[PDB]
Amino acid sequence: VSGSKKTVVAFIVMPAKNNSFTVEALKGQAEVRALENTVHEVTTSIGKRIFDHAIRYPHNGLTTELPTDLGELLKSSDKVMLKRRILALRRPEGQLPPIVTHNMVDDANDLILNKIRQVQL
Amino acid sequence: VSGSKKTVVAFIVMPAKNNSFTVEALKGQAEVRALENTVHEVTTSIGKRIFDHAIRYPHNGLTTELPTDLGELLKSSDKVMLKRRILALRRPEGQLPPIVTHNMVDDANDLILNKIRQVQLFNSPSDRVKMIFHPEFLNANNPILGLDYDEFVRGCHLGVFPSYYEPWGYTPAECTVMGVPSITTNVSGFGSYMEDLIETNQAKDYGIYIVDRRFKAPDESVEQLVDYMEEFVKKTRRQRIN
Amino acid sequence: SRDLQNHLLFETATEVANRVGGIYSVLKSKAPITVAQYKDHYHLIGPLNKATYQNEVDILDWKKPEAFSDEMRPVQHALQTMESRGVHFVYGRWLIEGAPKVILFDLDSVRGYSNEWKGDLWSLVGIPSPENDFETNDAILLGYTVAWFLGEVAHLDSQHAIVAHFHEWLAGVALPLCRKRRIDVVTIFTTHATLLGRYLCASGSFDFYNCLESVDVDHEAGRFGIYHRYCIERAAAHSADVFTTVSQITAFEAEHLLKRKPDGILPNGLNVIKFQAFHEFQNLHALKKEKINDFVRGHFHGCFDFDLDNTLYFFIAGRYEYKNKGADMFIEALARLNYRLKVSGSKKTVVAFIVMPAKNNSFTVEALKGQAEVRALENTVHEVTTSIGKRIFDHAIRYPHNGLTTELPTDLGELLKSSDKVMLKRRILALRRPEGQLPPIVTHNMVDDANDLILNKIRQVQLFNSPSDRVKMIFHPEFLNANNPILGLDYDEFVRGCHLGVFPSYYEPWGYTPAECTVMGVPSITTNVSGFGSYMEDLIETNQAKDYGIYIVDRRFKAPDESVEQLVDYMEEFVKKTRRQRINQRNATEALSDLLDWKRMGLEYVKARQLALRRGYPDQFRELVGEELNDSNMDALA
Ligand SMILES: O=P(O)(O)OC[C@H]1O[C@H](O)[C@H](O)[C@@H](O)[C@@H]1O
Repeated sequence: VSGSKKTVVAFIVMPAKNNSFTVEALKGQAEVRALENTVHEVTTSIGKRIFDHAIRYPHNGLTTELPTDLGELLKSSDKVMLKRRILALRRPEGQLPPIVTHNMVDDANDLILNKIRQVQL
Repeated sequence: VSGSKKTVVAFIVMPAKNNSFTVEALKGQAEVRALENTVHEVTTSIGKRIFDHAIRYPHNGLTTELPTDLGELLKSSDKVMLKRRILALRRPEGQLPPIVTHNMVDDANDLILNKIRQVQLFNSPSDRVKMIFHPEFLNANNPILGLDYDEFVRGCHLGVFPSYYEPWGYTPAECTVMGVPSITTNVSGFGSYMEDLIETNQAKDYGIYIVDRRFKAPDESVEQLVDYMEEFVKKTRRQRIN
Repeated sequence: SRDLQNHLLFETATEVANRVGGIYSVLKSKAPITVAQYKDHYHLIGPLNKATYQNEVDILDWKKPEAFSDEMRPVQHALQTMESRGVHFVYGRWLIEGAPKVILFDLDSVRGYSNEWKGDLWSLVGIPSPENDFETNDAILLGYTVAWFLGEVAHLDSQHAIVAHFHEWLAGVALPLCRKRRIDVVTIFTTHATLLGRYLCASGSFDFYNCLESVDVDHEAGRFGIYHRYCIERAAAHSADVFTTVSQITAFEAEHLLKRKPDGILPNGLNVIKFQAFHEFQNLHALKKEKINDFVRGHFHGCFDFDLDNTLYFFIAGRYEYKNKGADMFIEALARLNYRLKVSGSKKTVVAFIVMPAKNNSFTVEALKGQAEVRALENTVHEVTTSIGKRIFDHAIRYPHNGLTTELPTDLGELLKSSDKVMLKRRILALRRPEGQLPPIVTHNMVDDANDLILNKIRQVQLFNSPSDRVKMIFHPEFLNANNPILGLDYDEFVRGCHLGVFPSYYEPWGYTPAECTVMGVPSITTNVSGFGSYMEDLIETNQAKDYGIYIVDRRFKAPDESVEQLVDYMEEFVKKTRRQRINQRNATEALSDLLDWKRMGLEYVKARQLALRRGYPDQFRELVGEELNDSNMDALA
């Protein structure tokens, strides 16, 4: 209502009977860990090109001190793996981030989970 | 003359009387090193930005899956220290990269420097051959070239040792044991010893070049050496590897 | 008068626009080698996939007078004649290396003429055609159109001898039409399998290679609901001027089942792209193999008692076809290998991978948890070493003052604190696993675990990854892909990382798998009933072959149990090799890659295209050569 732009993530941390984490939980942290690693590869490549322009100025045609055009730093090869990482992060149409991180032994009967569904968060 | 794209940085490693490295030489490294460190810092930031964009797509109005404009990634805070490091590398108008790396004692009457001065390989841009005289022995805790001698050799492409007096010639030999081609002469022990094992036709192909300093005049020899260097320089990478 | 020195070429196939099966890859990868000899003479014909045709085809306007050269004008006017009647058709370039000109015919713009053609076909060659079989329906439409087009081109062009090549029964209908209509082109038909072949081997109870010589084809085709289709494949083989399969073993199968001995073999090439430096693929191997080590460390957490410098990776891969791709022999042979390795007291370990897609519910909790528990150990070791580095540095820098007697530290204690020890122990404790539990034999939750062939076989021979086993098993029922959270390698990457491919096929007209494996410089086991083994047998003395990393199992003249034993013999011959031996062997197998390139396999397509010319016009041929050369083979011809 107040059109706020802030966001509250609320954690409930109360031991309840479970069969450990879910696949979605683990799978998600891994797909992000992979985006991370790919980005870090791409940026050291980017660095090598920035360093070249820098060390070479103002010589072989280089008119400006720094690169001025992303295509000079991000090559086709790099664009492709980033795009694949992103695609791996995408979730099935209309699926939402779960309200629970674990597989619950008796989930239909849990008090927390029942309360949350009633209020529809 | 042949309009060659190739460049040749030639090193000369022969201990002479000196007072350690020129201040310019040590500064040059520290300056380039400091650029490197700045570039890492900048690419770390770029990374956080690529990542944010990628984790967020297609939300918050990110139309494309990747950034497309350099401005999204490279901020002006980054542009500014990068430019400060780039200015520091600047060398005063007309001044050229040295032909030596140490402060010599009796620089004037040095035989090497004088011959280089005579031929005028002063490291100017149009010179397709550059020249670096390093009047000390290679060792891995040199501030400038932290390499042991053997490491340096594996690094290079061609060893050139046109000896007139060389009973054995351990130098083109350690070079050869490490897979680097070598130019030697027929008045050197190694060169003769090798003249025996392969007929000079095939010796070129095994990366052992032998200059004729016996049945040719001094100038036919220099001309042969140069012949060799050019035949080499004409090589493709795939052929150097072979 | 026509020219045998300068001719057209029309390669027709159902997969020209679109990827369906192996054929797409073959035609694609072969494009370069062909345009480099035909340019705009060469053409590819096929049906249109309206739902995808734009991702593949740059759509050229075929009307403007520069689209075709002068001698290739007939084709343009023959294209006109098709637009007269209403025959809609995309023309353009295939967005692929070699960019060949591709004629694509829309099927829908003829669907009406269905009945007349079904009928005309029934009376010429006798081929029935139910309405519900949508494949043959499409296949008839196509064959009739392509026979039309090829007719007009023989009308107009009067300088070039026309040669048309058809691939697989689906695109073969045109072939009878060209013999009845007596049209002036020379036909080639390449079959990449046989219908009755794939079908007689489906159950897997039939003794194929011994009883096909005595099969009643019409009877079997009928038993399978296949009669109409079989007739097309048969008509194509008999109508074609030249008739070819993709391998010796399929030639056998084809002569007794399609009732015509094939004029030649046309093995499938690859587009082998070499690295600047020969030894590069060797570096790739050790990088890729590192990613595998990471998967393995994770997988065997809390149960990791062998040494990765001393373990080898075997793998099988392909469609989940338990019996035809030899998944049974493979598992069986591994259980036998496990015994032979325990008994000889070797300290080597083999980790065997099965990569065959099966219905599943993605990765298990156990698989993902382990990669992460290991990954957490990794991160913590990284924090500790940074600390250690601070303390070593503080030593070096201040020696020999403040009572530092030694150049370096001597007590591990003064480098490794106790906050450090607590951390590392905690991560180790996470890595423990329930007492009794072994590393699993599968990375996924399977839909129907209890009834799964591959898994049941593993449980039968009891390979359960117990510490004492020297052969470990890992079923990964999914295509490898670099965004898997677990084995983050694309397929080709995984291969380079492995040591040995094992593909004991029973029915495999080509087997792209071991061929592709060979091109990455990886040794592989194959069989003599596999089209790639059968092609390799003939190029290399079988004892010299093992030295090039190509082991060939006999599935034809040995007893079943003898085949398994031979398989174990090879596997075990390989495990015995030393690292220097394995390296040298890969270099050798890498060297063989040239013999699998199109630059060498395309010289068989040539030998084919020129048996169709020595047969079409023997008069113009003997003259335009020098003398008369035997013409019963593509072989005897040169
Ligand atoms: O994986 P292996 O067969 O034991 O081979 C291990 C070897 O692989 C490649 O050749 C690497 O370049 C070598 O440095 C490594 O020693």
